[PDB]
Amino acid sequence: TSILSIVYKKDDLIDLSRYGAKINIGDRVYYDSIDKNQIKLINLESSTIEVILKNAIVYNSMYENFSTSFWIKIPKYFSKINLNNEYTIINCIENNSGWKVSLNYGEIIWTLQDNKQNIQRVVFKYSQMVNISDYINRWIFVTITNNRLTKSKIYINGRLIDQKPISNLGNIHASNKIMFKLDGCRDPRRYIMIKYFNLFDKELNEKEIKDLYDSQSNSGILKDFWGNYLQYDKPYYMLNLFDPNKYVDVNNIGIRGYMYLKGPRGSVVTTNIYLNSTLYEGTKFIIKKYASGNEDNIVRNNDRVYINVVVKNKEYRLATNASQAGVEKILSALEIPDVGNLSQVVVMKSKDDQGIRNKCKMNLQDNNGNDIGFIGFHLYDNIAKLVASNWYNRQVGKASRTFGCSWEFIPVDDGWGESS
Amino acid sequence: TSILSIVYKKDDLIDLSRYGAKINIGDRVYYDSIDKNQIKLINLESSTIEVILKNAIVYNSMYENFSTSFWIKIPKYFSKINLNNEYTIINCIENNSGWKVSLNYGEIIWTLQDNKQNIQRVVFKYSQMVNISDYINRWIFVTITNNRLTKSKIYINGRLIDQKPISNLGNIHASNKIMFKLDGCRDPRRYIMIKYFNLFDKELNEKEIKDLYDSQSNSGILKDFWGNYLQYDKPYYMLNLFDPNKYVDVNNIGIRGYMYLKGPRGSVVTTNIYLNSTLYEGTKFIIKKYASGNEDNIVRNNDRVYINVVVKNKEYRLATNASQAGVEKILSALEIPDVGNLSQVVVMKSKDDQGIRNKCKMNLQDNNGNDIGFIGFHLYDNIAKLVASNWYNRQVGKASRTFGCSWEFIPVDDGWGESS
Amino acid sequence: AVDYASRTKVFPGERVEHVTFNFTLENQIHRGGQYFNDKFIGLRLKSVSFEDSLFEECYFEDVTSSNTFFRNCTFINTVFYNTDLFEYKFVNSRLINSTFLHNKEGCPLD
Amino acid sequence: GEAQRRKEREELAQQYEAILRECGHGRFQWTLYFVLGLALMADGVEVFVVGFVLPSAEKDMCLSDSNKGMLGLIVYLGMMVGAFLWGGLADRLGRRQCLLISLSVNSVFAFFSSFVQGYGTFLFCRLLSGVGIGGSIPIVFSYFSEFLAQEKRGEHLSWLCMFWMIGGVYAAAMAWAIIPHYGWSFQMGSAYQFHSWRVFVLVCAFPSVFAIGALTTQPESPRFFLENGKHDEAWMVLKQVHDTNMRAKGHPERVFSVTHIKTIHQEQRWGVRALSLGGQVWGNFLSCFGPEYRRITLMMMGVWFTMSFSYYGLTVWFPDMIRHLQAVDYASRTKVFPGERVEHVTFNFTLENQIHRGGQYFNDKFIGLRLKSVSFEDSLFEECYFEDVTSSNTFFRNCTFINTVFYNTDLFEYKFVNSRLINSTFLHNKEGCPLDVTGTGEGAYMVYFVSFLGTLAVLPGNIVSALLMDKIGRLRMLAGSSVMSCVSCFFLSFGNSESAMIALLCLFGGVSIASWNALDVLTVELYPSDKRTTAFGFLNALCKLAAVLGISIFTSFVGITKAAPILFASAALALGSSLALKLPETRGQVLQ
Ligand SMILES: *[C@@H]1O[C@H](CO[C@@H]2O[C@@H](C)[C@@H](O)[C@@H](O)[C@@H]2O)[C@@H](O[C@@H]2O[C@H](CO)[C@@H](O)[C@H](O)[C@H]2NC(C)=O)[C@H](O)[C@H]1NC(C)=O
Ligand SMILES: *[C@@H]1O[C@H](CO[C@@H]2O[C@@H](C)[C@@H](O)[C@@H](O)[C@@H]2O)[C@@H](O[C@@H]2O[C@H](CO)[C@@H](O)[C@H](O)[C@H]2NC(C)=O)[C@H](O)[C@H]1NC(C)=O
Ligand SMILES: *[C@@H]1O[C@H](CO)[C@@H](O)[C@H](O)[C@H]1NC(C)=O
Ligand SMILES: *[C@@H]1O[C@H](CO)[C@@H](O)[C@H](O)[C@H]1NC(C)=O
Ligand SMILES: *[C@@H]1O[C@H](CO)[C@@H](O)[C@H](O)[C@H]1NC(C)=O
Ligand SMILES: *[C@@H]1O[C@H](CO)[C@@H](O)[C@H](O)[C@H]1NC(C)=O
Ligand SMILES: CC[C@@H](C(N)=O)N1CCCC1=O
Repeated sequence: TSILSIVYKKDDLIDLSRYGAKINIGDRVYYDSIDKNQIKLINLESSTIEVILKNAIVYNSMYENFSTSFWIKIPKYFSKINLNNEYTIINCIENNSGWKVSLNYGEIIWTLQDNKQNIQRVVFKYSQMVNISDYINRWIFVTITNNRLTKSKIYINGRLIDQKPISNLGNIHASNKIMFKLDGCRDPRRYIMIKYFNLFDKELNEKEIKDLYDSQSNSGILKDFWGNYLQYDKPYYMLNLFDPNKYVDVNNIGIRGYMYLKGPRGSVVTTNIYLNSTLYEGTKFIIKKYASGNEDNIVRNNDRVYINVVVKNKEYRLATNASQAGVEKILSALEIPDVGNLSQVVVMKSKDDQGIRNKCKMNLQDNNGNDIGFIGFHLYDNIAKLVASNWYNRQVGKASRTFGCSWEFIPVDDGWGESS
Repeated sequence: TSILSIVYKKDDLIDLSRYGAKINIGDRVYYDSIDKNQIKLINLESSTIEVILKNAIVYNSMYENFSTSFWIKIPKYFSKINLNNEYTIINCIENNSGWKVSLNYGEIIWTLQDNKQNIQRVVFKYSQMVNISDYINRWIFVTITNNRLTKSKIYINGRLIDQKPISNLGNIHASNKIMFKLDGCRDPRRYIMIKYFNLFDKELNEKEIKDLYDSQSNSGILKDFWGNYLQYDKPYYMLNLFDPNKYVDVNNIGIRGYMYLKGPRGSVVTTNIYLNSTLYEGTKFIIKKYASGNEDNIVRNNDRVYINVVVKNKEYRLATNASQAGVEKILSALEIPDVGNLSQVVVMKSKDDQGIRNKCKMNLQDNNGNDIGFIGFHLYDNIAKLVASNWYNRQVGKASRTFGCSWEFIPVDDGWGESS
Repeated sequence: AVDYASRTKVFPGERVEHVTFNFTLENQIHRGGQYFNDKFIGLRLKSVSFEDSLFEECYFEDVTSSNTFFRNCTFINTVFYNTDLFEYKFVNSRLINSTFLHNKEGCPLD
Repeated sequence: GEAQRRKEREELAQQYEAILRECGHGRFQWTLYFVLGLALMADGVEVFVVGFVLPSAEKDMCLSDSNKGMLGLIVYLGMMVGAFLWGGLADRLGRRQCLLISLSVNSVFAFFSSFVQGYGTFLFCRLLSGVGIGGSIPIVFSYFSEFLAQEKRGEHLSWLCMFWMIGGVYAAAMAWAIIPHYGWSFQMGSAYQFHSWRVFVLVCAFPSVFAIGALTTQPESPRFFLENGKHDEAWMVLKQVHDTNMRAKGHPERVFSVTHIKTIHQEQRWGVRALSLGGQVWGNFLSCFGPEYRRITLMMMGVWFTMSFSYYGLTVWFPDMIRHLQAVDYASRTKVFPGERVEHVTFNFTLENQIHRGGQYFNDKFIGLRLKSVSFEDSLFEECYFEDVTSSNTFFRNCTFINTVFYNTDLFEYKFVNSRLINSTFLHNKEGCPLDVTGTGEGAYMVYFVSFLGTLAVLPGNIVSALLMDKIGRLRMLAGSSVMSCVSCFFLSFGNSESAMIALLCLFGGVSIASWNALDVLTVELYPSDKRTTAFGFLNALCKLAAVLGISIFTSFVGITKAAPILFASAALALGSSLALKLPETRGQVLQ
């Protein structure tokens, strides 16, 4: 049912649909090493992707409803030169008629132009002053639907944000070729990332778009804060979703020392451009593969690994005493050889029992395969210590709201631009 | 016996000799307000003095001996640009033949050139590294004699400096016109002062040269450190000639406070250029007229004046208690209404009884016209206080070498360039 | 109070570059300064005001200030580590790419 | 003729030994021991004074290089002259007379040196004090030896070397207790100043006058009277010794049984007397190099020179290398500031151990700042203003000054190395020396402490030697202690920190003292009473000359390498031990 589906292949980009759209790329188009299927577009002229469809699938009707889906990653806007700088990322307008998606400061805009110059705009606005954002430098699943009789709707991660009637619009023409390029950007260091572009010749409903989001979310693969693939042997800062104003810290080395949530986080500010919180605070949590037989560095679901903690640029190991008081027992970082038989195995969990994707969680287990439980935090004498217990699993069995069993991995990224 | 004598008159320069040489003066040639007879020449093209003699007095012989004399004042050389920059100040050559006076860094040069281009040079060299100099920025009486049979000699302030044989030289031609301008100086801020230019058709002996020096010295008028006229209502720093490394200072105000000689003086240094001593150290002496009926500000010989002393920008008065122990009694600076009947009248002496010019001295006298004596300095328990005693007068009567009764008056000068 | 204002010193046009600092200042106004790549570690500022100044790639550490303000000041790529320079001490100022880390505890107002 | 003289000398020696045995050991010997110990404590004190006062005397007297070294080395030249002079004179004038004269010279010139303000005058006074104290050790040993019987001579003589270390600890203690009080500025005359080191000099001069006061109450050596044909008073001195000993014992009733003593038969005016004195003094000196004593004298020369060279070289080497280690550690901690622009800023600050390279200062004013070991390099000062600036070990190298003013500063022209000043003014310059002088604070304290340790290191070995001097023998103990001294010299490689060198210095000092004691005893017993003091004084002068040579050589080698000092010291000590092993044995004999 898809007309265009740009999917990576052996050092090229092909179309999954049975239409054979011509695809040509520039010499300055970059690709991620681990996740090649995502494409980086930089502010230049040669950084261009042209895709030519067939004349039998060119949008030239008036009652024809259509939709499309993609994943987009927009870095943070750093200076005032990005204000009021509406620039186009994807253009399908010829002779002043077509559909076009474009980006402004904290804005993603879908524009429809008919043969009668009429403009209809659907706008998704995300703030840049928030402490922790779900959109700034993070992958966003953006789709639009366009029903020529009722409305045009924007979906971000499968949820309604905005809708605008398009009944007044007449006949809308479309270009034979589709453009992937930053057009009209005055910022010379501005780039975006895009992947999984799909086009459909009808208005999609909530159920189909949610199914698409789940299918392309790669629920069986771990994800970090930015939405990329989780990897071994890479330092990650820690974030607790239910306590996002504190970071993991250590006090003493060994069992006698405890890892706790220290606060508050700092801020990064540029005087009416952004007032975000610092994500590069705390101690780094490296992941070391233990029993995963996969050759690649990507971390998958149900993997059994070990966790190292970087303290004064020295790698220690996660461990806890299995036999002590209570189930809410204290975790610690100790020297790598001196663990002995202390519990170190952690199972990575991304998707639940029913298969619904959720944020990454770590399950501490012993050598005997007995579940210590999900790693969380609990308050001892006003101090939030890292505790692994089966209480979170008890709430999961009871379908209750767990408190403290979700984590986010923040690696250093160039789209955030915070000094370390 | 004089062929040319450039002297000042009513807003012009004339010749005292009966030859009427034509004089042309440029538009940038200046004059001193008090001593207009001294002429300032700066480093420009319009700052020029032309003197055209008669054809009956142009030097064109070979057996003819001749002399020249003038007073010159050369400011300090401040930087390395002035090094190795021999520049002509007085030019009388034509077709590469004649006599020329020039100045180099710490050098006054007299050059003779015949029709065969044979060059003879007589040089007076003064150092710029001395603590106190008699030549830097001070008026110098230069005389040059040229006897074609034996030698050519230079005289600085009436004493011989150098003599170079000129018997090998042949016929010397001279220009009909004589130059006065700085020719060939790379320094744009370099000037000279000149006064009392005279030319003689014979070689002058020592007796005539000393007579000329004494006549042109104006022995009946007091002179300051730079050689100019001494004036009332002008602040002067004070220097003892016998003890030149200490400056006049005061400790307390009133009779209980004594003026003394504090030391040592500092230094003013430009590396490899000059290492002089500071002249703007100490307490300034202002002179106020009491009985002098002269309308002009110029201090003359035998004048009876009062001496204010500038401490912390406040003018006190010289006085001493006539009735106390010993002859060598301490002088002091006191509030101007407090003086009462203390000995405050002072008589300014420049020349001695016979009329021989010597340095400035002060004779403290009472209201009854009794000579307290010459103001000098004497040491009490290693502190040199100013004492007015008749011991100096006793040595003068005995023709003995007086110690410390001669002073020098140093006002701020632009050719010295020392920061205050 | 009025006498305190009378004894206030004023320092115009002050350039400092690549210098490390500890100092205690009281009752001064520094106007039109220009600081580049300076490290300010452990400084006490009482009634000190910086006006029309420019800090670029500077570094502040262990800064404590009472009645100190940065009015008409511009900060570029600067880092405030372990300081109590809260947001009410920057009056009509412009911070660019500036980071606040490990802020000291204090009341929201003066 | 020679046979008759030898027989007479042997008979005199045997009868003198018999008389001494009859008199016995007792209170008189210990009283003389304490008096001569005061005399030797004066010598022990004298060697530390200039070394302790140099850090203050350099500032108080404007001492440059080649003046600190000569001041440090002048005491040894003084003792080299004095030992020979007084040793030659004592065999013709008496031991006690020449000891009194030498100690009086030492006391007078040490008192004078405490009030001298100049450097040449201080050099002269200290050289004359060294001349006075040079003749202490030879005369003291050759004078105490003539009151001891052959039964216990090595131990009773070796107990006399305790006082040298006692004087060392006294000097160290008073240096600790006097010098650090820099505040004391007693003023007697405006042009002169008296600091604490002059008080230290006076207190160090005190033990010499104490020694003179003690020595005034003792009798002359009877042997000197007997050799010079003077009979009656030698008999009275022996009678006094016997009477004092027996009264102390508790038997004040027995009678001196000696009645007649064998005596050596004797066979413009001021000029004649001086010529004659030079005559037979030269005669004694040459007869020291006679057919009967020519091998022994050469062995003495070799042993004395070698041990003196090694000991004094290492003793002056250890503190120098401690200072070098401290200096290298100081230079390790130096801060460097490359590139620094400061404009229109007023300043007061204190800077220590810093290097500011390539700065640019325009229209700054530097009011009242202190600079310890601060170097400004490749800097540019323009229209600056310095006021109330004090600087120790501060230099301006490759700097450029334009239109700057130096008001009330001590920035003298030697602090501007390869610098260029343009239109710059110096006004009201502070009083100071024309060159650089170093100030020492608590660093002196440790110095004193280190010195104390060295003297304490001497304490054990002395006792051991003093307990075994007669039991094992002179030659064996001399060679044995020289061997451990050479081994300690080899072990110098295993030390590169201050604590390690303190330990090494203590070990070497504790090891060599037995060798020195044995050498003193052997020198005493190897000569007859008529050239004992002459030979001992000549050998002590040789020791002082070797001390000068070793001090110069070993101080020239500090901070270069640690193989030259080890090699030199070990070679010299091995040569000395080899030469000492081929000496005659004098453990049991009559003093002759
Ligand atoms: C603000 O910073 C961003 C990010 O740069 C990081 O953060 C800075 C505070 C500083 O620590 C930098 O060293 C960090 O790399 C700047 O945007 C980037 O600037 C660099 C230049 O160093 C350039 O190479 C990148 O391409 C830029 N990236 C983007 C997405 O623009 C930004 O320029 C800074 N703003 C100002 C006004 O300086
Ligand atoms: C060195 O100084 C002289 C004298 O200037 C004075 O001394 C200086 C130290 C500084 O305090 C000045 O402000 C003083 O006026 C300079 O020579 C004069 O320079 C001035 C310019 O300021 C000029 O107007 C005069 O004509 C100059 N006079 C002469 C006789 O040349 C000199 O330039 C200074 N040297 C350098 C390298 O700057
Ligand atoms: C200056 O600041 C540093 C760093 O905070 C500190 O160690 C030092 O003690 C301070 N100096 C003074 C005099 O307070
Ligand atoms: C200070 O403020 C004025 C206006 O209030 C502005 O023109 C000026 O640029 C500011 N100073 C600086 C250094 O920007
Ligand atoms: C700094 O220098 C000034 C002027 O010399 C002086 O008054 C002040 O006491 C100094 N401050 C310190 C802390 O030394
Ligand atoms: C330092 O000296 C070198 C030569 O010794 C010279 O080239 C350099 O210019 C000097 N430094 C400065 C800042 O001028
Ligand atoms: C009085 C002892 C003296 C000596 N003559 O042996 N000593 C011992 C160490 C250095 C020195 O001169």
